[PDB]
Amino acid sequence: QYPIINFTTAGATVQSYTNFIRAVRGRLTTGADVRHEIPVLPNRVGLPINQRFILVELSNHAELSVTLALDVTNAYVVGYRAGNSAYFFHPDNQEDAEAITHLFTDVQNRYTFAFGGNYDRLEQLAGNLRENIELGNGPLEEAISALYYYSTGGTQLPTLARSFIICIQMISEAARFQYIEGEMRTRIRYNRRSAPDPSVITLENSWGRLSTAIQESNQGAFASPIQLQRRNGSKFSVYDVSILIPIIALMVYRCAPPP
Repeated sequence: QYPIINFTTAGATVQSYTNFIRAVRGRLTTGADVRHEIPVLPNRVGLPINQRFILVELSNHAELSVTLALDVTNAYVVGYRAGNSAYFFHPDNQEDAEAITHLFTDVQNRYTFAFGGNYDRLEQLAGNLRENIELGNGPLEEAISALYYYSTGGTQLPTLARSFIICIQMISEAARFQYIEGEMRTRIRYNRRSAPDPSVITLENSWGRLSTAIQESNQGAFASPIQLQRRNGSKFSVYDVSILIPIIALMVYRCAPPP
């Protein structure tokens, strides 16, 4: 009963990717929570299990499909299904462990990885940092194949980890940040793969802090500035929500909105 959004790398265009990310955002957020023009994801607290997840079905030119499961509270990729097998990252707590039992319930083989799904752990396993992992339609095409072939032993663990890193940034991070979506649109428009620059990396790393700063702000004004980086690595100071309206598409729930 969880909603499914389809995307294929096969003949992907700027428009088809834009449609996809728009659809993902639409299934992640209700209209219930919008602050300083920026939507907030559902609060985890009291969220019914039947509303907890969305499914992203990825297809490629190789005629292979995988289904990613995303947690609506944070857009986090919690696991995936390929054919007869499902794989889940090590859950943070008992609540999350119970929650994932509601996913891919008719799958023949269920596995939980002994490792968590955060970038730190995935980069360790991949043997490469995000700054050195190329993104684009080509990488995503290849990532879908790598995820598909894992269960049969065709995909090594570093390649699997790399492939998760690709999927997470091109789907979850693009959903969170219009800026990151824009960066992916550009890669697709010119069919040119490239690793994410410091502006992308620092946004990814700052999503929680940015969400909290916006939600705890005084009429939009931050108590403490947040430092980001430009494409060339130079520092950019954020003092206010206003500058982030074109940049951030969705926030994680951090506090209640003030009256």
